[PDB]
Amino acid sequence: XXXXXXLKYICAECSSKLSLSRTDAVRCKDCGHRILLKARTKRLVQFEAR
Amino acid sequence: VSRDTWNTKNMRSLEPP
Amino acid sequence: VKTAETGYMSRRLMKSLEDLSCQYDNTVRTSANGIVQFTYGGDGLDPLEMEGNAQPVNFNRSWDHAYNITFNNQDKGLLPYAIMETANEILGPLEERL
Amino acid sequence: AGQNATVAVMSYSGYDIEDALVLNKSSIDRGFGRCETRRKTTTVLKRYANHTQDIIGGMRVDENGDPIWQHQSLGPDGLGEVGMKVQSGQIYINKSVPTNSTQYREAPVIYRGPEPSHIDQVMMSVSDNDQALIKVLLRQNRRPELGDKFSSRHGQKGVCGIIVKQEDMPFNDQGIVPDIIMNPHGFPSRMTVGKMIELISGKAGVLNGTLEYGTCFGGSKLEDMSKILVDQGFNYSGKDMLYSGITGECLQAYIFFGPIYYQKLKHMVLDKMHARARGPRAVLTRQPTEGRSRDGGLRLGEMERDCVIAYGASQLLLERLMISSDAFEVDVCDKCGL
Amino acid sequence: MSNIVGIEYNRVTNTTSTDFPGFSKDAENEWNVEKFKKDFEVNISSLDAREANFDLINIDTSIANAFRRIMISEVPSVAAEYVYFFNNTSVIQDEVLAHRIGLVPLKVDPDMLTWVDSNLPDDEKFTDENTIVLSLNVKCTRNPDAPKGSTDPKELYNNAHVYARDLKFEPQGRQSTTFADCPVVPADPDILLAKLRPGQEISLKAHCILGIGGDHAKFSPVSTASYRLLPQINILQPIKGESARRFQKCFPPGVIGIDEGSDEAYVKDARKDTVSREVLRYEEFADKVKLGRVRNHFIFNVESAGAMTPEEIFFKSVRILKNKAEYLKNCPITQ
Amino acid sequence: PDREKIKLLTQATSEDGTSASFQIVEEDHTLGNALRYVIMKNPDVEFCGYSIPHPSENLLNIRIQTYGETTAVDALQKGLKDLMDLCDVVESKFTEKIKSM
Amino acid sequence: MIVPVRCFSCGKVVGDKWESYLNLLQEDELDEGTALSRLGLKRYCCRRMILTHVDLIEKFLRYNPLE
Amino acid sequence: HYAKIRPWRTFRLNECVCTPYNADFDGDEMNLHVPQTEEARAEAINLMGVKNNLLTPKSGEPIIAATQDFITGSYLISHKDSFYDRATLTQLLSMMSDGIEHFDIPPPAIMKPYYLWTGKQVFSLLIKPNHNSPVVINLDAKNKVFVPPKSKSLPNEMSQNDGFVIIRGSQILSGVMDKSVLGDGKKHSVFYTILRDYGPQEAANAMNRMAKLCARFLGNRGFSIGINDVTPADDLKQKKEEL
Amino acid sequence: EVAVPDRVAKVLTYPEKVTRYNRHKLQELIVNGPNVHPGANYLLKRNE
Amino acid sequence: EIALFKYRKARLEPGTAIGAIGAQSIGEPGTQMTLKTFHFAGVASMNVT
Ligand SMILES: [Mg+2]
Ligand SMILES: [Zn+2]
Ligand SMILES: [Zn+2]
Ligand SMILES: [Zn+2]
Repeated sequence: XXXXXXLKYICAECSSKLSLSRTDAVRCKDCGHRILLKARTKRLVQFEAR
Repeated sequence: VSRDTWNTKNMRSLEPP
Repeated sequence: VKTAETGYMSRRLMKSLEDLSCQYDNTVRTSANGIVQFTYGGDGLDPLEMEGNAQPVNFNRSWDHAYNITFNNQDKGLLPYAIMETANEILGPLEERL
Repeated sequence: AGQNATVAVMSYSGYDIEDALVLNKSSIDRGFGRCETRRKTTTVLKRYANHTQDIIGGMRVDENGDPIWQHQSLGPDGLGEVGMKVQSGQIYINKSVPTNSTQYREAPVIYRGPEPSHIDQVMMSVSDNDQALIKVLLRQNRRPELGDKFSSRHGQKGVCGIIVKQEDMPFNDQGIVPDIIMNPHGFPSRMTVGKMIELISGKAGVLNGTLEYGTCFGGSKLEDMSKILVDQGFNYSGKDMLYSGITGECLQAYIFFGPIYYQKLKHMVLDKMHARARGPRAVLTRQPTEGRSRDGGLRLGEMERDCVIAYGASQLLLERLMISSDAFEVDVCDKCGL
Repeated sequence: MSNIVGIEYNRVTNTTSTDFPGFSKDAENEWNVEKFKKDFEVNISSLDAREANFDLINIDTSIANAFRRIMISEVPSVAAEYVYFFNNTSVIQDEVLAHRIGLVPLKVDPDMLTWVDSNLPDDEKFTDENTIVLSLNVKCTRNPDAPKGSTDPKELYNNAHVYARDLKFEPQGRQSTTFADCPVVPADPDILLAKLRPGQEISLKAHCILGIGGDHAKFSPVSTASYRLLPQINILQPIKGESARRFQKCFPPGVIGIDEGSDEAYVKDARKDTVSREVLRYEEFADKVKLGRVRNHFIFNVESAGAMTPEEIFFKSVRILKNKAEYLKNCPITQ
Repeated sequence: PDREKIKLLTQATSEDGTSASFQIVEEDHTLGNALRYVIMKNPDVEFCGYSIPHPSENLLNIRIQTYGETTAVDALQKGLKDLMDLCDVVESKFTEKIKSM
Repeated sequence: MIVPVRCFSCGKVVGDKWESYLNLLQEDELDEGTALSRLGLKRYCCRRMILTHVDLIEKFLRYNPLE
Repeated sequence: HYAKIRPWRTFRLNECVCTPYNADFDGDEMNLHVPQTEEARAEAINLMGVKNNLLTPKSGEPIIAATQDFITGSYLISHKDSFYDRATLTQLLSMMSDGIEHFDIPPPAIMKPYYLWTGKQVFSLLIKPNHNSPVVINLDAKNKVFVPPKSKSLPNEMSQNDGFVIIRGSQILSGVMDKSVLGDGKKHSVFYTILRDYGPQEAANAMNRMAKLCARFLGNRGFSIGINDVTPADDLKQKKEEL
Repeated sequence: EVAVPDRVAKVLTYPEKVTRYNRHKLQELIVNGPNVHPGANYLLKRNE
Repeated sequence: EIALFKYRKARLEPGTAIGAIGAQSIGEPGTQMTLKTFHFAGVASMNVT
């Protein structure tokens, strides 16, 4: 027995999940905040514990 | 304490890989 | 200030003396083959090879080294005139060569 | 900005001469001197007179449906995924520019780094003039290595000259080992007695449980710190008797031994190492570029030229100056010198 | 001199063994067991689950330091090596958190795991005999409660702190039976790994393998293993009166005492002595005392991180030294 | 049959042995110092010392010069046997004190 | 940021001592020295790891972007 | 220089050659050039080579020689209070070489009650390890701190300290190994005399032995500076005050 | 001598011409290639 | 023999860039002397450059 291993946006103001459409706007839908952050990717990231 | 743990157990890590 | 003015005199003198080199007839000449010194330092001696006080040989160290390297208790010391005889057998051919 | 390194002021291993430091491996392993770099890259999806704008379309794949290597950490939007490692050659902003600013010439933002980075922030926004603004923050965890620069608040800087294993380090009666070994020859000429007083004050401070003071024209008095050291069982002067790590014998000198505040300076050899064989040359001079970022070559100046002439190395002069900088096979007329 | 390290006011003397033939005209001190066997002695002072203190008596510095070095750097232990992050929305960076998890010492006894072969493929390197898999799934949420406004975070939120004990042992393959009676837990379960606010989560798995303290500090089994020579204080002439009390103050509390009746200061317990050589700075006791350390009497203190007992660590170090000598002996010498 | 562990350095070797340098890879001060001590405890050995020529390499160079009674290889083999015996004595005494406690 | 798991010098586990040291200082208030000695931090390197640590993570968490 | 490929990211140089470069390992950077032709390569290594340039051309004085910790380690070895038994002596000689050099062990300076070698014998073996070594050095030198003998008629080696170095047949018969006899600027240097009599290769061999020996010896001997080293004694307080 | 990082040794090359004396060595360096340090980065053929 | 051999060795070799060497030999020690006039305290001489 062996082993293997082991477009969401966040408004910088209200911390809400957003989905940016194709060429709509770059603003939050809840507040008017104009700064959006990519949420952490879903895929696996492997780090050497050193 | 006062136990000879090394005699009881057959070691494996200690041998060189 | 020193780091600003580092390599100023070096560069200036480099432009002055850059082309001077020793020739195969023991002369120092310009690139225009003009004689600056008929012999370097009036001596012909390289300052990189001076072991004395700007003199080519350190006589005291050389004598001690020779004594130690050729030492043998089973050896005969020359009489004071015989030391000069050996010295004048070596030197004197080279003295009359010149 | 710094860490309290356990410091032993002693000559050691011969890699600590002329200000070089001896760093303890396994102090580094436990996080001593660890730091991260964070760098920002800004792009603007600008707008154009012909009612056109740039795009971030991308993340193309190969036959299997698997993303190509250059797009390995990209994500559907064409902006490098947050959390993913980006290696040298990989794309983290997929900027396409119109060919007639319909068709889009690729202008991807490539990561060109000797060491891999990680994407920790991707900020999508607009600037005051209405047009999209992209910022991607790349973080790079750094582990101290040979040539990394440290300083001790007293002007005694110096690079890491060797990283030795903990067992090779000298140890005291309690098994404490230095995190850093500061060579004792840096003291007599620089005359930083404040560094010694700081070592003793910090040692008495940790033993007593109190942060001490080194305030100018004042601070914690040396005799009071000595009293604390003696009351705790240590020598008043801060010199513990140590055992050699490599032999185990008592060192014949008592070693000045205690905590010193150390700063890791921004100057890290990872950002300084540069090597050019052949690369870009200037369009005008046909000579190697002048920038470490532009893979530039190292200038051989007039003073180095003077040194090489003084050596009388004519062929080396030719090789360094003409052949390996700019050698041009010209055609020269023998009638007109043109 | 003669087996005693001299502790002077400005130097340390007589630190080398001088127990070999060719030290003196009497080519004595040739090696032989049945002389070393009868002179060598072990006196154990204390034993815990995490600390031991014993005296290797009548042994050379090279051998004692060989054991110490082996314990620190060459005795294998188990620590997390690779951390796979499914989700990490805390302020602590992924690699910082991974390094911390690596520094968490696991209570898995080595010799339950085999060394990982790194020549194998990545898909074929980790097995149920090579690896311990620890997961960590924490999501921080606001406490559905209402205590005093702006109180300590332990009750404003849920899972506001991530401890090492939150690392869960995940048996793989046949470890479900091998480790059924000794489940893998942190040696120190209150180790604070990360602090997170509501909406932040840390999801990961960590592969833990055998390693060597020389390869990385996290693998070292001892939070410190070291020794020290046995202090020796020789009161050359009687000290009496208040001068005896000052002499007593020059040393830690229990080291020397004042005899009742004689009022002379005598060495009560030199083991408790730290050699600060405070007495060697007063010029009153300059010729009334000699400080020293017995050069072949080593007071070992071995405090274990927690994966194995300190006496086991020391025995493993002696066995490692013997094994490397024997491996060299068996190896043929190549031109 | 490990053919890479311990090598004999021929440039450092004399005629008829009695003086030889051995190169031992994957070794450091730990084995070097104990081995040197045990080897010096041999009457025929006139010279023993090791050196790790560079920290970058896991390599140890141990030099043995003897008088004519034995060769450096024999002194090395005896040193390894004696180190094994010493560690065996240490093991027995320590396990006995553990059992007694 | 957050307290190191291990003393940089000895390697002793000090990461399980930060909350208990804070509690010893705040509740049943003691001196820093006595609080450090009550936790078994005898070596001065281990004492340094706790005495000089600046708990910046608690400040960094005031800027939580996922509130 | 001859390139030596190594794992880390720095150019590394032996500290003896820091003086010609005026380099001090505090973030100093240096430039490496690879000549690309056979002619340039030969010119570089034969005219600009380190062994061919142990002396400065401005005065002929050595410029590549022992630097600080090397000087101090040499001083601490040759200090008149240094004695070594056979085991310590041979370990020192193995450190000095790589363990790949044969040493002819001389008779000990002290034969009773114990067999002990002085540190000057250690350095004599550094200059000339075995009888196959051609380096036979004879040298007289005044150490940088030379107090004269008690009598104006005594020879200089009778200095009240080890202020005078006598070397006869590669044997150091008096005097500590100071900067004046292992460093720069003096033509009575040990390495200068080795150079002038036997060539750059042997001079560099001796310098390499000294560098390796000091680099291993000082760490295991111990040499530290402390507050007590710069604390004035209590009498000097009163003396300086009234003075 | 000077210690040179293997990282810069893998970019700083020397243009060694193949003779009857070093052909086997240069073939081995070519096989190692641009990434294994005792390797080679470029080959200039005789008649190209 | 030693003295004569050393005297022969001392002779300046033809081809030497002795002018450039002299330039650096006169301009190197100059790179350690102050541009402004500093004098030992108590000399009280004429303010000579
Ligand atoms: Mg510098
Ligand atoms: Zn919003
Ligand atoms: Zn024409
Ligand atoms: Zn500690």
